[PDB]
Amino acid sequence: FFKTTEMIGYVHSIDGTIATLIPAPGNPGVAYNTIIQIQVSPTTFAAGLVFNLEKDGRIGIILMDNITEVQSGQKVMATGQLLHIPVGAGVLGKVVNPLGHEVPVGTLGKVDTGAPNIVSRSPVNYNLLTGFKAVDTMIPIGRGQRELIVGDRQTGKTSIAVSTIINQVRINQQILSKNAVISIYVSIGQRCSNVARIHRLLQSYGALRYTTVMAATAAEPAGLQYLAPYAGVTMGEYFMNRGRHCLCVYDDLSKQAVAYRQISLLLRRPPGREAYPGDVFYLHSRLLERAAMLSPGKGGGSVTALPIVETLSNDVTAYIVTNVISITDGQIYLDTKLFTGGQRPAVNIGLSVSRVGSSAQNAAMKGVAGKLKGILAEYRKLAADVQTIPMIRGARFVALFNQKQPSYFMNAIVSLYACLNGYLDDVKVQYVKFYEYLLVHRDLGIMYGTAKNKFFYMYVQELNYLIRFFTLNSPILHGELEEMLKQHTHLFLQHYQSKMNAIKSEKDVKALKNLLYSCKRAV
Amino acid sequence: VADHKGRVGHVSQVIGAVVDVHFADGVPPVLTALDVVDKLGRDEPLTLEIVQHLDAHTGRCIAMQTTDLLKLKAKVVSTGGNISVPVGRETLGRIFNVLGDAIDQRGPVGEKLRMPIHAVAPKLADQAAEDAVLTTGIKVIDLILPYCKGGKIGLFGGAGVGKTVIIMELINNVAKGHGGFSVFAGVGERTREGTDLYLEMMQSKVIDLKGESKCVLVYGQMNEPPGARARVAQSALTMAEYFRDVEGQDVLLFIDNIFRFTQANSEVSALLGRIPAAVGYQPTLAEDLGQLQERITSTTKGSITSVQAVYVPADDITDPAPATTFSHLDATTVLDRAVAESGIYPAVNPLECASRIMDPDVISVDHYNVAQDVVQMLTKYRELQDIIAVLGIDELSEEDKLIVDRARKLVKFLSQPFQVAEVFTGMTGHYVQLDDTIDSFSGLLMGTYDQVPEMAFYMVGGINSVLEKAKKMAEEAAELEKMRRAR
Amino acid sequence: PVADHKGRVGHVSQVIGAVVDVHFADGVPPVLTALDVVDKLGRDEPLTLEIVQHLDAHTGRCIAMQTTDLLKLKAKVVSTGGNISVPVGRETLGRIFNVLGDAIDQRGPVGEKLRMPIHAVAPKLADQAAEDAVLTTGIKVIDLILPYCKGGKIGLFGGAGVGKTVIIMELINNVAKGHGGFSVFAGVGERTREGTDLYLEMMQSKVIDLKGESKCVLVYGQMNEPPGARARVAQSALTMAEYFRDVEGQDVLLFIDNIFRFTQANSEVSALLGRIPAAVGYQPTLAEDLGQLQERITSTTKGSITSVQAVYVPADDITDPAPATTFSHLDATTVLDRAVAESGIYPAVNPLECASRIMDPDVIS
Amino acid sequence: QQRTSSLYNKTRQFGITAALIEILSAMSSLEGNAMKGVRRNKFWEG
Amino acid sequence: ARRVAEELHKGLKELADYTLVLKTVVDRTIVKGFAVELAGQYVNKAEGQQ
Amino acid sequence: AAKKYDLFGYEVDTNTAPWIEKIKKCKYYDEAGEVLVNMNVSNCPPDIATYNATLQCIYQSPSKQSTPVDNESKFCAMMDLLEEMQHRNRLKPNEESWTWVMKECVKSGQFRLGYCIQQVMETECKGCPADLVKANEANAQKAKTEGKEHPGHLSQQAGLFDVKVE
Ligand SMILES: Nc1ncnc2c1ncn2[C@@H]1O[C@H](COP(=O)(O)OP(=O)(O)OP(=O)(O)O)[C@@H](O)[C@H]1O
Ligand SMILES: Nc1ncnc2c1ncn2[C@@H]1O[C@H](COP(=O)(O)OP(=O)(O)OP(=O)(O)O)[C@@H](O)[C@H]1O
Ligand SMILES: Nc1ncnc2c1ncn2[C@@H]1O[C@H](COP(=O)(O)OP(=O)(O)O)[C@@H](O)[C@H]1O
Ligand SMILES: [Mg+2]
Ligand SMILES: [Mg+2]
Ligand SMILES: [Mg+2]
Repeated sequence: FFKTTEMIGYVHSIDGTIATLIPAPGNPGVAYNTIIQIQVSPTTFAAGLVFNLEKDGRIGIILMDNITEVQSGQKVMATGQLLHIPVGAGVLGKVVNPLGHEVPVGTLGKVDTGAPNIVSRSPVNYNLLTGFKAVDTMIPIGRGQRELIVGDRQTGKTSIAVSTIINQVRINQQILSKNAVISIYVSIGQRCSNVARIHRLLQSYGALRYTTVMAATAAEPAGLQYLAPYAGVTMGEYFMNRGRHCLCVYDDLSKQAVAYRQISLLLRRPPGREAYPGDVFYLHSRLLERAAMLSPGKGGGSVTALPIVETLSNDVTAYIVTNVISITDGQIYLDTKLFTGGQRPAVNIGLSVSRVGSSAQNAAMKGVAGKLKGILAEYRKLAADVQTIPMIRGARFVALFNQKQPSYFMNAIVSLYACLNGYLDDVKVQYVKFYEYLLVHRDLGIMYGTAKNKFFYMYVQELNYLIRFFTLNSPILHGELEEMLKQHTHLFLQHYQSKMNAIKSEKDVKALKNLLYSCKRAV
Repeated sequence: VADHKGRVGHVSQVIGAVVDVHFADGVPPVLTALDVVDKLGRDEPLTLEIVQHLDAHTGRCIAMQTTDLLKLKAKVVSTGGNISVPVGRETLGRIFNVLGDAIDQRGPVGEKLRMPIHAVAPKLADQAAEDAVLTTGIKVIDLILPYCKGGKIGLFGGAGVGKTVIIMELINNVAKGHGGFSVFAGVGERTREGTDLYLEMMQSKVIDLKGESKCVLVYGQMNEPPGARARVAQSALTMAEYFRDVEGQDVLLFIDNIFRFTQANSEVSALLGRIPAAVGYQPTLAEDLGQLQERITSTTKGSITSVQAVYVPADDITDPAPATTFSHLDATTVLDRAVAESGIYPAVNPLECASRIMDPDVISVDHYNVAQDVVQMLTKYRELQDIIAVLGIDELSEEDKLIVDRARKLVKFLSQPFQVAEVFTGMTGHYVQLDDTIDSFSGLLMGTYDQVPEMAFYMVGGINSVLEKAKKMAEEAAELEKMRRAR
Repeated sequence: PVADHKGRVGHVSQVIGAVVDVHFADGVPPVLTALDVVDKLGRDEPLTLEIVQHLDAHTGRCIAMQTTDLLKLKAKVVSTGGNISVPVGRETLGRIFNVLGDAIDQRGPVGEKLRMPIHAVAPKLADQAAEDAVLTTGIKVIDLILPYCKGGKIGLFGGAGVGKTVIIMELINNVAKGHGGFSVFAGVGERTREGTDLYLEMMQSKVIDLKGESKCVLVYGQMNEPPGARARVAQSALTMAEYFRDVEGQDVLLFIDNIFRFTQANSEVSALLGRIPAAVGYQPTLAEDLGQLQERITSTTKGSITSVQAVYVPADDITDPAPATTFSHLDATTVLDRAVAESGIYPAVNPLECASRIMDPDVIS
Repeated sequence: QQRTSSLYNKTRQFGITAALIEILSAMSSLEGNAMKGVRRNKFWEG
Repeated sequence: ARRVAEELHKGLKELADYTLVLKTVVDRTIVKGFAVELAGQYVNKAEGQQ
Repeated sequence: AAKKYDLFGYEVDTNTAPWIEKIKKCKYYDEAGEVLVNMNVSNCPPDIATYNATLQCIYQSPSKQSTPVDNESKFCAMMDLLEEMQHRNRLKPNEESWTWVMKECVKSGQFRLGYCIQQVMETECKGCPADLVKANEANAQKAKTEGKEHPGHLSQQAGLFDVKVE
């Protein structure tokens, strides 16, 4: 009736965030990749992970907490079990460490599980709306998919992922909790301030109710930064194995590799390319293979991965960047030149790809995306090599793609539809955003008393699901949509563009410039 | 020390995926398989493969599963031989792993024989000369770099250029109607891709669960440890060898990706006490790959048509792994990212591809002459492109512009929509016959279609489809002119 | 309280460069502990060591803050009972200090109320601030493209002789002199003459009133100093700023020049410690060292610290691990290019490669 | 042509140096990890 | 400590025939109480500085 | 009666009667989704009957959860459920499913969605329950009398410089 632990040896050496243990003669011994407790005091313990088992009997330990309290000669107890962390709906809206300890703000899941089997998966057929027109059309993302986000520093890698998490808030509030998308945001080696700013940002939009944060700041030891992705996905596998869908964001894997390199070199592992350990590909490979779309027989749950990766001078020939690209089912490449050129998000469509394809798009978006894709392809070639419809409509498509906040599906699809069917041909490129703003947040037909539609109005947000069911090219919805956009175009051109083209005063010119720039950041 | 079956040893060292085992009676022979009999509270069995002998009693080994919950001095028992995999027609329609255990959850498999995954390659006297064209239904491959039955084919490419898609198209065009059997080896690739392949094969009735199947699947993927990814290729190759020798059948062998076999061995090389070579690969890169490749060959007993996909890291074809694989192939298909970015699929660079059967003795004289003329025209067009870039198209002579106009049509006419990429392209695929391709290109070279619009050759099949698309282009253009006329 | 290891006696066992191993019969003290060499050794100055690793239960590896000349084996060493502590409070204002906290201005004794250790834990999540505002520097490029944030972190990446030091002096003149709060100048691996020039400039401007109240503290470990000192002067200077921020709730300016030498110093010792080098040749713990240091340089709910750090880019290679890792730890990044300077444009800021976090309409107009 | 040639000749020199450094680092790591065992020789008869 | 050691000895079946011996060790990490270790089974009934 | 098989050929449980009873005993319609989740986990794919029961619970339930949820809408949940059934399960909604949607639109006063559903039933199904069509028209004409035909801010006259772009 005693709480007898399993002492296995003493602490021999300490080198920063790692340690070595010498086993006491005639003791049970410790198992590989298990957790151990270093008795820094008769009541206080520091967590460590077994990494090496040498011929001499010495044991390599990766420290996780209370490092400053660790001294040579202290006792070590072996739990004899792998790493398990709390998982469940009770963790949502909280900030936690890779070990599961909650971080104050101003069921147990195993961290080393195997990925689903080949016959335990199903084809990706359910879309995951990021909220950005560029991605949702040209770079579809489906639940159970791994979509890399690769770019240079200060290009929107973090903002886009956060926006994707936020865009699910409105959807989750309406539909049943069955189809709601939970979020696990994992910060690795980032500043503590940035985590707090992200936490406040999510709280403002109410995303904490469906989101949890796992933080391993820079000040924390490399061990936590090394385990954060595995702990984060584990929290997301709880929902996957129970018929629910999750979205795991890793910000970012580049700093995880550094931590793993730091641990390996200190523990006397042979270096490899760029001093990284030989098994650096296998690290990310087993991390991202755990994100899948389970088959109907196992529940239908899924985990969607959005690992983030940083390059130097737009060099995608680096080591870890190449490995991650060869693992994920697609990549979103954020280009520095486009970012400084005013294109935001700076998604380079040419270098971006989604291997799932149209299967991860709703029936409503398939038709718009397919035709849009051909127009842009021609537009890229025409300018590279005469006001053709392809070149007129392509420029306005690019102008529409600029955004600052995620867009509701109904608003985005109906704007793309309009630009696709030539409704914006008479509209100048500079005024496209202003045209979109009036279409979404206003109704010219009602303003001028020329609206004869019965149900199809942009202020009826419930129409999003009807559109997502029947398609915009269906008899139920096609006619009213065309009339709505036909009245909107005529009213907009007559009452707004005519005055806008007639402005010459410096005061009026400056006022118009502010308006159009604001419209970019509004819709 | 002849029969080591049941010999006992103890685990002495564990570092990552490499484990050292001590035997009091002497270490078993290299490549021997060992089972961890000790009860360590693991959810999966642990098996090791001996790769080195440190001394007369100690042996270094690579594990096939994760080494979690493994303690020192843990008991280990030899299996009496190398890793064995089931063989025979009873494996058809089934999915296996590196160890030869079914993972399709479709019940026990009736195995009458098992064979070791490690075998000696055929000797020189066991080589058969088979020079016969293989019709894949693809204009580019059939024309510039025709494939040979019983030969070796490589698909060198970066990431996202279309290596996997081409393999799917080849399966759909060559395997459905194949007389013999097929073996697909997934090595260090995405698990979902294997799942999609399994569904497609079942739909195409290649794998008939109720009836008779004609293909086997062997999957060791990214999630698996490096030990499994370094032996799954051997396992599948062993199955194909049995079909070649014992059954005397003509078999297809698809491998995706063969590079992962090299990558996995490099990962473990550091822990085996081997100094890294250039770039960072293991010093045994050339020899290890050679032993495997030589086993993939057609002998006097049977024939193996091998299609292997090679990953060129960072689009660097000077890398040791892609380069080392070029000398072990009969037909190389080099894919280029620049071609793909221009909307041309498959993104094949004909100026870098090669084929062994591109000789008049093997193929028809017309086929050889047409292919050479195409290559020469493409080469010249690239040189003229520099002048078009600097001087401009105006300054080119009459002859040069005719080359330019004809060559551009060739570039777009090489593109072809595949039947498996309908979702990506949104259009039905085409299967072009060998004769149709030769005639279509022959007419194009001599200017029989100089008046046809350039875009009529883009993403189409034979010449007939070109004419139909041109007619459709003319009709829509006329409608646009009529609309403008009314305005 | 009193440490249980104070007065503990050890003997030198191994000497290699600035790295010394000490064997204690009763047990090696805790890591980061400070030790003093008692044997005279004919040295001209005292010898102090800081423990950084534990080789065994009795042996510990340490870095010397002064030169290890005339150091023999079996030399006697005594533990000080705690980490390296430095003075804090208003008594330090108007004074010049070194890594050990000893005044080097040849003036009267500091007479500090207390001392605090250089090594300390960083502010936690709940103790982080959420205030964004523009610090007007008077420079056109900075105020327009990459505006600085009050209480934020600013970095000036540049090569050799590009203008990093000049911009810092301009910022000091345009901000520090007209600053209500306090200022701390941390010289790390920089020219000793520059410190002298700064000290004269601060006296002439009467930011240091030798007879009155001063607003600036100087902490200097320069190029001539051994690697051990250059790897800890930043910690000591940061510790003084932390005290002003928290214990007094006072706004602080922290001018660090140059932060790259800190990483370089840790690299030199790491090579001697027997660690496998990472890419280029830097220590494997490059990122962790910066993370621990930078995370302490932040604005909490009690006070604010506006930090300006000069970063030296070796061989003008901005991809070097040292400067590359520092980008993620800075709110504002100011990249200087040699070619721009050669064109007669000063400052040589390359606006395309620069960035700021407050470039948000929600913050700026 | 004179500016891109220098960067090409400067790159090859750096590439050779770095690759060689990597290999030697691995060589030193595998040498450091190695430990010599007790010498089983007739020490008394010396 | 002797009573705890005997109780631990009884629990261990392997050490049924082994003779119990007690060896005292001084640990500066504990200010009050004691701890007992036997064949890897560790029982802590001690407290340190608060 | 006839064994069903899944995508990979494995058999699926078809006895989905107990689950329907569980659905018909829920208080808040969000609990219904949990039952559907449990069915999928147990390899018991829902049939057309199960979805209709879920729609019935949504229409007859007071609210989504015990505590209010911002921007909750019964219509949105049911339409999403139908989207899942038709697209991700390959099951055609019957007349009963659409009638439940029309009842919810009438009950909630959303008279514009009723018009769209009315056409859907007149297009896919055979007409609409004339009781519900008349009820929707009554709601629409009530808005015309009270003036709540469209949100008022839309009717406010604006200009090029008279629009506040947030
Ligand atoms: N769509 C956008 N439109 C306008 N500004 C944007 C957009 N996305 C991001 N930004 C801004 O660009 C800057 C960089 O964004 P972000 O923090 O996402 O970069 P990042 O990829 O995380 O870079 P790093 O983390 O290395 O600093 C921020 O000021 C952010 O507000
Ligand atoms: N703003 C400036 N206006 C004019 N000249 C400048 C300016 N900034 C720098 N210079 C010139 O560049 C020289 C070097 O500047 P500075 O002392 O700032 O170098 P640095 O960036 O500190 O480099 P390092 O400290 O490594 O020598 C100055 O002596 C001066 O000649
Ligand atoms: N025939 C094709 N037509 C159109 N796109 C293609 C084609 N083949 C490949 N692609 C592109 O490449 C993607 C698939 O890449 P994949 O075949 O997996 O290449 P790899 O395995 O070499 O990375 C598709 O999603 C599409 O973007
Ligand atoms: Mg970021
Ligand atoms: Mg592939
Ligand atoms: Mg300077």
